[PDB]
Amino acid sequence: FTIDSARGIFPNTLAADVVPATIARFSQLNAEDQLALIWFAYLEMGKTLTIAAPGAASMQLAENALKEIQAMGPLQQTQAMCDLANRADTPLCRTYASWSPNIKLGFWYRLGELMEQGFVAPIPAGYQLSANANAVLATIQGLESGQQITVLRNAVVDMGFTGKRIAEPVVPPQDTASRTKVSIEGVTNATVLNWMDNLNANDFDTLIELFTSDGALQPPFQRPIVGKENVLRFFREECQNLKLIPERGVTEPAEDGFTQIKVTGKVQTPWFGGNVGMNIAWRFLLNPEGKIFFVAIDLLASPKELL
Ligand SMILES: CC1=C(/C=C/C(C)=C/C=C/C(C)=C/C=C/C=C(C)/C=C/C=C(C)/C=C/C2=C(C)C(=O)CCC2(C)C)C(C)(C)CCC1
Repeated sequence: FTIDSARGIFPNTLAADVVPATIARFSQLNAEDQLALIWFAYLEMGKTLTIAAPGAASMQLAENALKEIQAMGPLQQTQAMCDLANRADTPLCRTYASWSPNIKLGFWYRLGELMEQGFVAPIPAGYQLSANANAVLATIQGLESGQQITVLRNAVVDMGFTGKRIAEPVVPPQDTASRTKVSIEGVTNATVLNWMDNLNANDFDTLIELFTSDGALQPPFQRPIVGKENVLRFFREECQNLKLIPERGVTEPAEDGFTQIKVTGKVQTPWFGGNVGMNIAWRFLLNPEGKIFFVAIDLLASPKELL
């Protein structure tokens, strides 16, 4: 096996590829249409989904950029937002690109509050979406909540212009005594259980020791992240305060004393908590010693993809 060939394990797993499909359609749109479409999606979603407040540390890291935009005239505020959507090369776009996803999301969270209040230039009153934009919004509004929030996150992350990396502080791992242990029907594999339990405890230093030196983690609709340095950085930047709720799985032999394990269940992001349960598969390829050579995390097409 190579990392790129391991991508093919459990090929019956039907991923929600409508998500990258919809992001590709979104990316073609006029910048003003991109901003208006997300405004409309965000307003409707907020009627039933409450977004968690951005962390204090995140907001502090975004404060100077938010103040710069708040100080602009309305025309310049709209232009700054269009620059981000267009991935234009500007100082603000380079600052934005240096940020972790959570800082980018917190930035837009605060601009959305200020736009609702009228302190930052809002989407024009009675703005009508382009033909392509109206259809992209219709697609988004027809998706399950877990797919909707993934489209919005991916759209936000893709903005700005690419390097110095700015991320939230890493909260210390959960005290041992208060930690939960997951149970998975059909899976007792210590590596898989330790994966779930250490991620639920934000214990990234214990988690990274489960990998081979050349091992990779593949997040939903992303290329594999390869090697302990890159995987640990990903954990520390993006993987704080998740709740993994694995349900059931299957354990099979693979080539050369390797083991392949597929688990299905749900994950909660701290942005939505129990309000959005994303249907997830984990696909593990373990070496004979039980180290992770490859683990993929897939957003599933529907609840019918759960085992
Ligand atoms: C832009 C914009 C606006 C504001 C937009 C805002 C404010 C959007 C906010 C969106 C948010 C807050 C979305 C959050 C989504 C989070 C997700 C989808 C998280 C998923 C996590 C997963 C699936 C993790 C799974 C993993 C597992 C289980 C592992 O085992 C290993 C690690 C890992 C792979 C990470 C306004 C309105 C102003 C209009 C103008 C433009």
